[PDB]
Formats: sequence, C-alpha cells, structure tokens
Amino acid sequence: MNTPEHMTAVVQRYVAALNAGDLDGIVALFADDATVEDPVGSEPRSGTAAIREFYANSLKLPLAVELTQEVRAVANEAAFAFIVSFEYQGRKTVVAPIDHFRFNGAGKVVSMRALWGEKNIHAGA
Amino acid sequence: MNTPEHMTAVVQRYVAALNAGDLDGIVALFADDATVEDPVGSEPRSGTAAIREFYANSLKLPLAVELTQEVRAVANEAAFAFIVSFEYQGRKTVVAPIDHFRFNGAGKVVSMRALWGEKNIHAGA
Repeated sequence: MNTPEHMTAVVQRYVAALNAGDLDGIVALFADDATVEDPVGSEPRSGTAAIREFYANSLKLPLAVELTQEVRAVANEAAFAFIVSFEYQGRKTVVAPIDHFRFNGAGKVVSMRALWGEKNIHAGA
Repeated sequence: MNTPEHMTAVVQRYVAALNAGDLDGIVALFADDATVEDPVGSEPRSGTAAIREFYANSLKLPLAVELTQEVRAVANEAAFAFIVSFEYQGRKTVVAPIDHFRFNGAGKVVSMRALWGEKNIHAGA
C-alpha cells in the first residue's frame, strides 16, 4: 500500500520535474486515466493527453519551484505546501498553493487538485 | 457564495476556537449535515452530534494550534497548513497536518479533512 516514502518521493519528483521543465517527467507520474483540477473550482482535465497539454501550457515561463514544508501523506493520499516562482512583466511573481494527490494501487497519481487563489499570488514589486 | 476572505475568516475562527477550547464555536462553523474525516483514510463522522463528540474528545488536553502559512482559498474551498502541539504522560508532541475545508452556499463548512500521517507527528518537540 502506498507508503509515505513513495508518495513523498513522487512529490519531490513532481517538484524537480517542474523545475527542470521536464514534461515527460511530469506526465509519467500520472495514471493514464488521471485527473488534474488546477485551480480548484475549474473544469478538471481527464487523460494523458489533456494533462500533458495542461503542463506544457504551464511551462511557458521558466518556473522555480520548491516544497515549503514537510509532505503530508496517509491512506493513499498526499498534500504539500509549495511555491511556484517566475518573472511576469519584469516582476518576480510567486504563487503559493497547496496540492493534493490521490495515488492508485499501481502507485501513480490518479487525481491532482491545486488549491490556490488571488490571495496566494505575490510579487516583488 | 463564498469569498476567500470569508473562508479564511472561518479558518482562523476554527484555530482560535481550538486554542480557546471553544467547542460551541467550533461546531457552529459546520453545517448540520457536515462531515469530518480526521485523519484522512478514517471513518468520516457525519452530523452535528458526531462532530461535537469528535472535538469534545480532541479538547481533553489543552491544545496549542497555529497556522504556519497563508490560507489557500478559492471556489468554495480552503486548505491550511498548521500545527497541533500538546502534552501527555510527560512528553511534548507536535502534529503538523494540512486541513481541507469545503463550504456550502450559506458559508458553512460541509466537509473537513485532515491529512497527516506518522511522518507528520514529531515527539519530544
């Protein structure tokens, strides 16, 4: 059963992939039938094809990503706090959300939810 | 509808109530049909009574609860990072989970979920 270690490693591989603009790396962590809803409240993306599209779209700008707290993982689920930093209009922006992962028996993410809003968008000037 | 401001306000009143040992104030945040799953993977408690019993038991020992990061709020939902420190049998313990709040139309919480595992429990300090 999905151990804390495996789930936490998946989270780190996800963060590392984002940081490395590694698209195949991001998609490989998801189940072929996985769902991605980012942000929470919007229509989720179903399937490898849609998820790949989502992450590609998301990597337009170079992203600096890092886990800001320890990873929370239990009963095939994980939650992590982190930051996504990038340049937008000459300004250094920082989005701080909280992601949630639902792993399947195979050990792959079958559902990802990204909860963040306007109050979570910060920028250095 | 739910503004991020309102949801955040509720998140803070929740923490404050735990620190104040205010069982009534805690319960008053939830809807009469709400559910509490703490921790994630456990049998969710449904209803006011079930919920009151839950926090009733949780307040056996004085709790020191603090938000450790900005609250994330959007589309009727909120998630927050925090810690729960307490003592028992001469031994200080800190649990650092991530909670998820789902609100109904009347601004009340209809669902809470606390995600924390063995790696999120730090004994001794």
